[PDB]
Amino acid sequence: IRIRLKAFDHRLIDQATAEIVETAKRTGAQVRGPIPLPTRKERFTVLISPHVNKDARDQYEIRTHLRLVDIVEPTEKTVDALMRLDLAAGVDVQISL
Amino acid sequence: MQLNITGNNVEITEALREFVTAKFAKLEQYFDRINQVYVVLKVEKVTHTSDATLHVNGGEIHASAEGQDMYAAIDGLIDKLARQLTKHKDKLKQH
Amino acid sequence: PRRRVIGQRKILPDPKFGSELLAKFVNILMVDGKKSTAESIVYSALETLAQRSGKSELEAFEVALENVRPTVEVKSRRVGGSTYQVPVEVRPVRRNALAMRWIVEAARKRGDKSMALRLANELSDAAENKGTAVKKREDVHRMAEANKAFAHYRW
Amino acid sequence: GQKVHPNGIRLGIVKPWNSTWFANTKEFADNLDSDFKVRQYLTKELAKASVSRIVIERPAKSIRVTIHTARPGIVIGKKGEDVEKLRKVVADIAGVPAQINIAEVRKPELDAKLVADSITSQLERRVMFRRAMKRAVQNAMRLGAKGIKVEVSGRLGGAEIARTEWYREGRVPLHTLRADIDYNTSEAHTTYGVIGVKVWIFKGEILGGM
Amino acid sequence: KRQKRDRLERAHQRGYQAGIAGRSKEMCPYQTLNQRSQWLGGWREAMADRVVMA
Amino acid sequence: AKQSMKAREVKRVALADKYFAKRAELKAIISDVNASDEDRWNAVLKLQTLPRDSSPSRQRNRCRQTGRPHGFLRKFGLSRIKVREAAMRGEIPGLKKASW
Amino acid sequence: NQYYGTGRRKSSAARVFIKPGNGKIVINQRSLEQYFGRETARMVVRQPLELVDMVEKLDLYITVKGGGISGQAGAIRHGITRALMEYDESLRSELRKAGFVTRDARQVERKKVGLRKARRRPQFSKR
Amino acid sequence: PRSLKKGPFIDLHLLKKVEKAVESGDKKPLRTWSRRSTIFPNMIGLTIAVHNGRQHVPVFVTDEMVGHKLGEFAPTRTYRGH
RNA sequence: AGAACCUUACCUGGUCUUGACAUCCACGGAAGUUUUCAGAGAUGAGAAUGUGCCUUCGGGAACCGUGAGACAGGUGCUGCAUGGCUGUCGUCAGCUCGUGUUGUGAAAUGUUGGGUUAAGUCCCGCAACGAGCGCAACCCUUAUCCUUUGUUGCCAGCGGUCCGGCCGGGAACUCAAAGGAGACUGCCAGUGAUAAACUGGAGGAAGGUGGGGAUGACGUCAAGUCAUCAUGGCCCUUACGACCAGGGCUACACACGUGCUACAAUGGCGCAUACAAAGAGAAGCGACCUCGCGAGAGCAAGCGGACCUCAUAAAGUGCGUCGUAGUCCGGAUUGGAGUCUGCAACUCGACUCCAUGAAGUCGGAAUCGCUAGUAAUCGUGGAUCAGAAUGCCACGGUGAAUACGU
Ligand SMILES: [Mg+2]
Ligand SMILES: [Mg+2]
Ligand SMILES: [Mg+2]
Ligand SMILES: [Mg+2]
Ligand SMILES: [Mg+2]
Ligand SMILES: [Mg+2]
Ligand SMILES: [Mg+2]
Ligand SMILES: [Mg+2]
Ligand SMILES: [Mg+2]
Ligand SMILES: [Mg+2]
Ligand SMILES: [Mg+2]
Ligand SMILES: [Mg+2]
Ligand SMILES: [Mg+2]
Ligand SMILES: [Mg+2]
Ligand SMILES: [Mg+2]
Ligand SMILES: [Mg+2]
Ligand SMILES: [Mg+2]
Ligand SMILES: [Mg+2]
Ligand SMILES: [Mg+2]
Ligand SMILES: [Mg+2]
Ligand SMILES: [Mg+2]
Ligand SMILES: [Mg+2]
Ligand SMILES: [Mg+2]
Ligand SMILES: [Mg+2]
Ligand SMILES: [Mg+2]
Ligand SMILES: [Mg+2]
Ligand SMILES: [Mg+2]
Ligand SMILES: [Mg+2]
Repeated sequence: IRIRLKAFDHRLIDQATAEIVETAKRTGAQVRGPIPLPTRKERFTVLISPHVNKDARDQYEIRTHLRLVDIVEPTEKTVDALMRLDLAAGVDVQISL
Repeated sequence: MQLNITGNNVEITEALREFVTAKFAKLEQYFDRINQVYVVLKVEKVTHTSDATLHVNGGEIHASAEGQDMYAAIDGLIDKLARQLTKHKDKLKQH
Repeated sequence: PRRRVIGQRKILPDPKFGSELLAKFVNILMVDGKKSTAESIVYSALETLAQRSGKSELEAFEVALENVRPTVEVKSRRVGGSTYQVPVEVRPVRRNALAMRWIVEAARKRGDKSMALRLANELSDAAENKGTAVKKREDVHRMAEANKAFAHYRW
Repeated sequence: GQKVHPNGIRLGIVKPWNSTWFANTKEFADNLDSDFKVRQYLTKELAKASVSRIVIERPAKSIRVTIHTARPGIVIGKKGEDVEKLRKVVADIAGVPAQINIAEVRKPELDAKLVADSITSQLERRVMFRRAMKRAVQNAMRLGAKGIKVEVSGRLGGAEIARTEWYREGRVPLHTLRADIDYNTSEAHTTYGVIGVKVWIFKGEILGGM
Repeated sequence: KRQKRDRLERAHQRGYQAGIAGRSKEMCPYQTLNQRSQWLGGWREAMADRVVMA
Repeated sequence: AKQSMKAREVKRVALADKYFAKRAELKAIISDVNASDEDRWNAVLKLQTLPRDSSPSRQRNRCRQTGRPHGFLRKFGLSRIKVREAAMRGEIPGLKKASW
Repeated sequence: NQYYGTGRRKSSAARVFIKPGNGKIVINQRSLEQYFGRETARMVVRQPLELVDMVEKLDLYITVKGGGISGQAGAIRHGITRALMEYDESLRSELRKAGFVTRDARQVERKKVGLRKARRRPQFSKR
Repeated sequence: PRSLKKGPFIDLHLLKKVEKAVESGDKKPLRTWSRRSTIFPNMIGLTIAVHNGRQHVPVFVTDEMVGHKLGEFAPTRTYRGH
């Protein structure tokens, strides 16, 4: 089983990882290493004056962070627990068999 | 001397155009090498105003004047540029 | 500028003849960042310089260079209503830069077919005191000689 | 000249966001319009509850909304009659099951947004603008602000010409990024038109991103 | 642009220029005796040259 | 934006996604080379009949706060102005000033 | 017992392995003279060897990814000078004096708002 | 121009009211805002007064006018000179 | 940050009047759904079908239609009544306050003086003593190294191979991203007021603010915006409000500004062949296959993506040709023939093929940009967006010139 973790904060994500790679160890299973992935950086430019003045801008950004964790030898026990976990708000997870 | 007229809150009729052109024709005697020049006329509430900017041979001269009419505004303006143009000339013909 | 520019650059020497001098000469001919194109044009000229003088390349291209380097240039200085042309020594490195520039400038202003031909011919003519390049130096030198009286002003 | 929004600049460095969820483009614009509405509603009808901040999270097909106040009693009610009402009529517009919490603001005088309105209220009651401004800077420093600045601007005392006046005392270093400075504004609606108010409160410098 | 020019040389040429233009010694802006020596040094060299100029 | 202008956008959305299928399939035959000349010719008359405001190209993204028609951003559904205003409060998760 | 460097210039990265031998070179499963048309490139690649005359006393093996020609060529040189002063902690000082040991750093400047490029700014004629 | 496969475009309203012209022979001019519509062969012989923005203007259709689009015969700007 | 319609605020003509957009009240009718006709359409008149969910025996809850009037509505006016936001001098090194002292007083001192610095930077003096807003530092990025983790990324040593990281393996290396290490005038000479600093040297990936960004003092210009929004006042209310079709914003004797492409041989054309970065995609990015000279069409894998797709970088390089011509330079203009988006491309789209083949031979007076991975030059992506970049915002490739000096 693979779970991909994704979020806007980096401290926040490096929690959920540690949380999951604690349970996986708990409910007897081998977890194949939290491996980080390229972080997408959507960028935006906007006129900051409400009229005229083209050369006056802000440059905004959203950094998305991706993490991947595997499940080597999925115990029957684990599959329920790693499914049943209330996980920090503002974090998307995608467990997929 | 190539001219250009604007109106910011003023309709440029064909006195105010004809008038302004004649008044500006003098300035060349103060300095022969005037190039393109832009004029702007304003009316804000009660204040009549007239500014122009003059591209000259190695410079940029600007002034603005306020009248109770626009004619009196432009009359004032021409006296301001005259003095600046003479100052310019004299710090080139500086021997 | 008002302060001193710190940090001079590093010209790599030529791939062939391994000279920083010739490497500069390429840059000067180079256009729009096309260093390879210029690298070709230069060598093909020296070929055709070598193939007639029969006097090496890094030693022939030199002889052109000596016929054309100036030793005294004029600086302009506004005095009263007038402008004083005044003679000054030329720095060694500068007179290299000028020679190499005048050679290139003279080349381009010709009717020959290739660029390589123009350069070659010009370098050859240079070696026998002939082309526009060498004409220019002569003229420079004439002017500094004329208004020698203003040699020692510091103003 | 113009000045950067002191909250905005310090967002990652030393401040939090007010809304903290994650979404893909598909539902990103939709969570924004949803949030807007809930704030638009809450602030409207908690007007008189002294509310500082409405931080609002979307955990997993849901929404918990945790709304800072210096009068929690009035928000809660008689063992939570009003709170559940709010809950009922948020889930209404959030489009999902909602739950609500009540954070406690201990020192309302050291809260940029609270003090900002405090003034805006006084000004609405034809109070002298210098008195309002002067009072605030006292209160703040009295309770351990390391600094405080309040600006007010518009047609002060109904004057035919508009101007801008401000007092500071203590440190308010806007260029220092780790400096926790709390900033917020409030428009006041006198009969002469809008008087804008702005407030900066320095609480000291921080040594850790957290 | 990256680093300030020699202070002594500059001081010597400032001296020269006040010299030729005919200001008095005792306009010298330096009390740092080191720079001062450069300034006057220029100013006196310049006094020679003025003579043979018109 | 004038209340009216905000409104038209609702009239226009509603239709667009009610006749959505009718248009699609009624278009689908038009572009079918291998179909009855009788059919396709009918269709051309039939599409032009059902109402204009029911076309998706007829609508205009307006800020869903102020109604502005210009300087829209899809990611937020807001104008450049309101995006900035909200950005600075921290009402847009993640978003923040950027340097590189 | 093979000695290794990484090496970077502009956007290039060059992982290199040297071994004692007669003076072979491979870049990305290819020979020097093949991979690099330009002459400059070649000069640059071997000039650390040409310095400490091991031109034909060691046999090199390379791969590069990213950048253009003068980037890769440059990145390789750095790669060698790293390995070549690791096989021999001795040579450093000589290598260093040639200025091969430093990693260049010069990157392309970003485009900025209001400008046509990094520093080129749109015309306005006082004409 | 319109793809060949999609056939020639005419607004229906106008398409209809040049059956009654051609079947139930009339001899009146027809009003129309249908500047889109291309001229079909049926339209040969019938004046039809197409809108230009402020006024309708008569276009006595002919063989030569076939395929072109009505509005291609109702100029919409006035200019004499300067 | 993208006017065919829409947008749209304008013009012409056709309509509407408690109104297109709300709350309140009475009355009627579930809401929907499917049709014909007239009309440019708005709209008007018909026709079919339908009778729902808690309702405790009155139905309330929908959501629709008519009626009354408290009202809604206005991109109408004033940016010289305002808030908010923004340009500008200027990322210039300034601008001030408390107490003390001096002066009848406006004021002054501090903030001057000697040095120093990018810097009111720092030091030493001194009727000043202190403090604050700025300066610098804290933030992001880039340059080197180390730890942890290793798939969708990686292949040094092995073994196998359909020779394709392709396979078993490997966790080295490149790279991905969390956490750390590092640069401080710290170390060494010489100068210097036993200072502050300066100039040079060492090591080091980097040296003196390493490079680039973010960050804009008190104020100035009744600068800009009542058409983003809000808002004092004033004005309109069967019309300055509302709906619709067509047109207009794309008009052309002309003047000015910003760009693109050229005028050729450091080049045009044909064949052959190398090396990037950054970014986008959900009902979207759309391969492979078939069709077509081509724009494209049909069919339909994979991919919410370090995996799939956009999507083959170009200049470069080799071989050939053209031979200095208004040319095998240029590609404007125009005819013919198409494709695609879209109710719809006449006014007014982008692109394709065939034909056409203009001005232009390097630009008067004037005038602009740029000091290094910069200028110059070459390609790539994105936002807006049904379709509509030579603009804007980003990304790499190649890669100079010259600074004596004031
Ligand atoms: Mg992506
Ligand atoms: Mg007079
Ligand atoms: Mg700003
Ligand atoms: Mg409104
Ligand atoms: Mg549209
Ligand atoms: Mg611009
Ligand atoms: Mg570039
Ligand atoms: Mg229109
Ligand atoms: Mg009308
Ligand atoms: Mg103003
Ligand atoms: Mg105005
Ligand atoms: Mg006294
Ligand atoms: Mg001062
Ligand atoms: Mg003072
Ligand atoms: Mg003083
Ligand atoms: Mg001083
Ligand atoms: Mg200071
Ligand atoms: Mg050093
Ligand atoms: Mg700073
Ligand atoms: Mg004004
Ligand atoms: Mg219309
Ligand atoms: Mg226009
Ligand atoms: Mg160009
Ligand atoms: Mg051609
Ligand atoms: Mg796109
Ligand atoms: Mg084919
Ligand atoms: Mg500079
Ligand atoms: Mg380009």
